[PDB]
This record gives sequence, C-alpha cells and structure tokens, in this order.
Amino acid sequence: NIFANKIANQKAYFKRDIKTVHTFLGRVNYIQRASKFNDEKRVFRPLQIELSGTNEIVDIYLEATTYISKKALDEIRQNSYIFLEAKWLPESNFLNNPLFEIQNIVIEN
Amino acid sequence: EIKNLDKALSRPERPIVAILGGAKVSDKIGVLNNLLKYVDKIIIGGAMAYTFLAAQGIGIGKSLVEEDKIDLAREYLKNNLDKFVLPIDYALAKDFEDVKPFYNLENTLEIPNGYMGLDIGPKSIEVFKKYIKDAKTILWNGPLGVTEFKYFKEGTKAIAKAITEYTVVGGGDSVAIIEELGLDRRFSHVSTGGGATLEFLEG
Amino acid sequence: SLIDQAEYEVIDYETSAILFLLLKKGFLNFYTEKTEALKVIIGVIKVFLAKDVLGRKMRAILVEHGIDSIVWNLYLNHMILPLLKYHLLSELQYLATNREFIKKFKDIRNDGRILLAYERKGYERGIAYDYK
Amino acid sequence: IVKTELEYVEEDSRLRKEKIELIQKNYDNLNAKPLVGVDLYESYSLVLNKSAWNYNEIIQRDTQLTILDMALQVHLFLYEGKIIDIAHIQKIIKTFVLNVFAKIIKGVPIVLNPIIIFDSVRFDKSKILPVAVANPKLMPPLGVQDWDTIVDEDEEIKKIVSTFIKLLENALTVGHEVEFFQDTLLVRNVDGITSLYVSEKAAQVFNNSVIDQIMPEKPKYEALEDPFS
Amino acid sequence: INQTKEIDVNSKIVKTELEYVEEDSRLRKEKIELIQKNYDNLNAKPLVG
Amino acid sequence: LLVRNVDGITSLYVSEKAAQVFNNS
Amino acid sequence: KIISEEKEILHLIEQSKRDRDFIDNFSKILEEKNL
Repeated sequence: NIFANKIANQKAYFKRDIKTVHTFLGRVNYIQRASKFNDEKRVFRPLQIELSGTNEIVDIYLEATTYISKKALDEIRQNSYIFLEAKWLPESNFLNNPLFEIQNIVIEN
Repeated sequence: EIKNLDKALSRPERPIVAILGGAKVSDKIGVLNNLLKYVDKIIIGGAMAYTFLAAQGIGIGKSLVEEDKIDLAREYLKNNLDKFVLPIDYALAKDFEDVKPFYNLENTLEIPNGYMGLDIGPKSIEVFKKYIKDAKTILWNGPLGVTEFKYFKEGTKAIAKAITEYTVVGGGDSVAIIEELGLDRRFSHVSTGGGATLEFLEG
Repeated sequence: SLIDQAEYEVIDYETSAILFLLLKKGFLNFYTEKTEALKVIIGVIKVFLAKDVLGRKMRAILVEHGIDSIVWNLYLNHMILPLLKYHLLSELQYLATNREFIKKFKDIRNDGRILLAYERKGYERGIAYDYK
Repeated sequence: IVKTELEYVEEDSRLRKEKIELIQKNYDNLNAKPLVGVDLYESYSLVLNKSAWNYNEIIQRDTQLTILDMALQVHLFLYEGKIIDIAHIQKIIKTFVLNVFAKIIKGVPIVLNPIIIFDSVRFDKSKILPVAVANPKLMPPLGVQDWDTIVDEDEEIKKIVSTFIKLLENALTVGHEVEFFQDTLLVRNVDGITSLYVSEKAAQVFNNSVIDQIMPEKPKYEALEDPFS
Repeated sequence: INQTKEIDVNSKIVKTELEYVEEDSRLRKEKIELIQKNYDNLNAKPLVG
Repeated sequence: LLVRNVDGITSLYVSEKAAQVFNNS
Repeated sequence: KIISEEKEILHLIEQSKRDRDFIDNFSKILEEKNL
C-alpha cells in the first residue's frame, strides 16, 4: 500500500469550539518560512494550496499565536497533504490574500 | 453505423453516460482517452476497474490489474473525479470456477486477501440504475463481467435490462449478450462489431 | 549570557550540554551580548536533535551512552559545526568581519547548497539530512 | 536609543532585507566557478586536465564530504541500541572501495545502483581512467557485476556496505560531493548524470596499478584523530 | 481647523506593518529561487559530455 | 568469444578483425 | 454613519488580537489528538 506509511505520520489538531470555517483540502505546492510581526508574538506563514477535485492554486496566510498552534504550523512542509479548517481573521482587509487561524487540521507527510 | 455514432458524438444530448466495459486498462484506454473532455460521466467496469481500485489504495488481492500502467490510471483519477464511477459492492469468488458468489455483509468495498474480485454487487447496480435514470445517451463498448461462468454473468444482463427500462450498445461481448437477452428492440442502435465501433468512437 | 532565559522557555538537556561543550571549547568567544546569536544556536540545535533523521540517533546516543572526547569532537566537527556556521552567517551581519568567528570557523565545511534547498522545501531551520 | 512603534516596524523590515542580502552574500563569499567539461573522450590528457581542475576547484570550495563523514553518517544511521565502532566502519568502507578499484581496472564494471555504474576507460596500455556512467539503453555493459558480489557474506559487513551505498546515493541526490577513492570525488551533475573527478595523485595510483600491478596498501584499523588538535 | 487634524498612529502602524510583511516575504522567496538556480547552474555540466 | 559471468550475464567479446568483417558485410 | 468602516475594521482587528492573546474559554486552545 502506497498510503500505508502515510498513516503512521498523521498528525491531527483540533479545537472543541466551533466557529465558521473555510475548508481547504489538498497538497501544499509551496510553503515559506515563518515571520514574527506583532511584537515578535505571532507567526505568519504564507501557503500555496493545490486543492482536491479542482486542482486550482490558491494562496492563503496562516497565523499562529500559542505554542501548540506554532507546533502544529511547523508540521506543514512542501508536498504535504492537508485537510485544514481555518477561521477567517479580520486583518485580511489590509492584505492581498486572506489571513486565517487553524481551527482543525490533519497533516500527512 | 456511421449515422448513429455521429449523432451520439457530434450532436450529443446531455447528460451523457459512457459505460466502457473492459477487463484491460489498455483495452479501453483509447476510448476513455476520447471521453475525458467530451463526456459528462464515464463508468469503468471490469479488470481495469480493479486496476483503478488498486490505484485508489484499496487492496485487490487475487484480482489482476495492469501494474505497468497503474500510475497513469491514478493520473486519470486525479484529472477527473466526478467524471469517473467505480463499483462499491463486490461479490468475491473462491476461485475462477463457477462457484456461488461470496459477498461481504459489512464494508463490502474491501476485498479480503485470498479471494478474487468477481462480480458487481446489488448496491453498485442500484446506484447505476439511479444515476442512469436521467440520461439521454447510454453508450457501451464492452462487457461488464465474465460470462464464461453462469454465477458471474448476471452483471451485464442486469445492466442491459435496467438500461432498456437513447440506448446504444457497441460492445464486443456486451452486444452478443444483449441480443441473447431479448431486449434488442428497445436499444436505439446495436452495432454489429465491438472493437471497430469503439475504435471509430475514439476518433 | 547562557544563564538568561525567557519565561516558559524549555531548553532541552542535550541542547544545554552541547552549549556547555561549545563554551568550554571556545566556540562562543565572538559573543558581544547579541541575544539573537544564542537564540539561533539553541533553536538550530533543538530542531536538529529533535527532528533530523541522524540528529535523532545522535541525541539517543548522547542520552543513553557516555561518549569520550574524540567521538564528541568528531560529532561536533562533522555535523553540528557546519550547520551552526551556515545558520549564523545568514542571520548576523557583523559575523562576517568578526575576527574570532573566522579564527574558529574557517576550516568548517560549507553546506549552504543543501540547507538552501531544505529551506525552500519548507523544512525547519535545523534539518540537515531528512525527517525520520 | 529609544524608538517609536513605527520605528520598530521599520527596524523589523530593515532586518528582514538585511537577511535577504546576507542570503545573497553567503553565495557570493563562496568564490566558485561553474564546472567545466568536454564533449568527447578524444585524448587522455585533456580529460585528465579537466578532471583535475574540477577536483581542485571543488576542493578549494570546501564543500565535499570525505570518507570519515560517510562513515560517521553510517555509524549514526545503524544505531539501534548498540554502538558500532567508527573506525571499523571506516575500514570496511575503504576495503569496499579498494575492491571496487581492483575490479574496475580489469575491465569489469560494478553497479552500485540503477543510477551509478563504475567503469574504466583505456586509451592505450599504461593509460586508464575511472568513470561513472548511467545504465545504457541499447548496449548492455560487458560483464557488469553488482556490488554484492565483492562484499563478504557476513551480515554485519553487508549491512554496513548497504547503508553506506544508500547514504551515498542520498547525499548525491541532495547535491553533495562525496569522495569514493583516495583523492577522487563523486558528483551528480544536472539531471541524472553522475561524474567522477580524479585528482593527479589518483590518476597516478591508477596508472601504476595498471602498469606494474602495484596495488594500494591493505586498509588498516586507524585510530580516530582529533580535528581540533 | 488645520492645526487640529493630525496623522493617526494605530491604523497606520497596522497597515504599514502588514504591507512590510507581505513585501518582505515576496522578496525573500524571489531571492531564494534565484540563489538556488545559481547553485544549480554552478554544478550542472557533464565532465565528458 | 561468449562468456557467462557470476551474475549469469553473457557477453560476446569481438576482436578487431571480427569487427572489421562485420563492418565490411 | 457615526463610526466609519475603517475604524470598525481597526476595532475588529484589535478585538481579534485581544481574543487571541487572552483566552477565557479553554475549548479555544488547540489540542493534539492521540493516535
């Protein structure tokens, strides 16, 4: 099985609170390093996702604030396949691409 | 023969269903290659269907599959997702003999190791009938199962009976079984050749 | 300078030991009170010992057995020092002209070509071989 | 001195752009020149000159992995609870490369991987040159042998050599420059093309060996020496 | 009236900082891709051809 | 001359004059 | 019309920053799932 070894590498993170989320499901074509902007307290990660079923390229940004959120964000590499649920953040009004916060995510590498 | 194929292809009436029955990935490769951007729905049934299932990560066990093309098969599944239909209910067989079929009460999509994927289950044909219930064109280019054994020859006959209740069939073995069934009149056009008709329909 | 530490900051046991050995071997002489230098070193060592395929085995060896001076010198010279040198030269400008830094890191192998590609692939800032 | 929040943002941006310029300057400070090559196996002298120049340039870049490095990587990779001696692994690796050397000077290619095949080029008597080639498509190599043939049947030695081959392949894939014989260098160029750059000392050992059967000395257990002393 | 109005500092800081982060990341990714292609072009020719 | 080595790989080694006669044909 | 849209966006940004920095409901912190 090609996907047999991918099961042992699953990493799942979730929140027990339920908000309105944007669901992304696909491969990570390109992911950059992390930037610290709000007084070196947050983490900014630009993501390029090739979705599933349409194979279109979308660009998003991810924000991390806690230690566990940064740990979950650090698991995303190139060619990683993700089922990510992201809460929209109101800072996208000053951004070219939307800024999101990880609510639930499942990561396989 | 030319008029019916030209009407079905150049003047198609959507929605359109193209069930290509084949036990070889290469066998219908060209036919499918002709319907990736020229069809609304494509159905894969046969040994190449189990090749596609192998490309899906679902264990095939004793069921054969064209390994040398498996990656290409997966690529097809990557290119078109809604445009592909695969069976979900599998009736396994102890061997290649004419023994009674074996089904799975729970998780029938999974083939146990040691058995061979033999027949299409009632759930898959029920889904096929439910989908084909709204379809102006129902093509065909090959058999939907093995007919050398009676216990596993019911799939194509059931599919033909459901479809008859346009209806164009041009399979090498499907046409003969349809004629032996007695529903030839209901079909809009039953071609006299299987390989030639599929090659003409490819382009 | 090694004493200071942020709140809720966990520094691993092997990272501390490696920092001590670097201090005792004179690989911190260039320091002139630039906290980001030690932050970079600590982060690089932590990621290398936690996520790298060979760094994880190195960490297991350090945890279980007691190595001697010669084996530790080989470990430092052939894996740790090239990674530290590349990740320090690409963040601290003044390290280019720091006489002590050249005096200590002149013979260390350059590994920019591989660590670049690792960065461009989204890898963390300490992977040197691959993820286990 | 003290700064305003806007000045803090400006300082952050200045540091980021400084780091970008440092990225460029790190490549610039590595005084490197593109590797040069020829198009045909025309003359022994020209190919030897190009190979020696390439080897010298890569050596002065100081980006290559020696045999000690690969031995240490194997030592780390094979750890499962028990420590394997670094000197033992280095001795075994040197013995394996010497076996390859002895086998390829007799016109027998050795295949270590579907990608890299070690061969020899003879232009005249007393003039031979080691090469690394890909698997040909229409002209099968003459008497090609696997590496497994020239390795002792003991499980430990076979595991060590298998691990060394796997790590060497990975290092070549990522873009390293691995040393295989003494004073020679193995590089992977564009695409899946592998090349072997031979120093002058190695060309000499290869010619003495092909001339009067003066083989390199038997590998011996060498104690680890301090790089910092 | 003229002397009263003045340039705010909160929204300006937020917007400026966000645009700086986006420009920095775009510039870094461009520089990384050019640097890597330079490394590839430095060691990409056959020895014998 | 045709030989089968250790890996059961057979090869045909051609002299100079044999290749000359091949090329003439 | 009393509050401009730009100021409302700034208030939303500040409130989101406050909600991220200080969390009152513990069901809003990411949890790693055992596997």
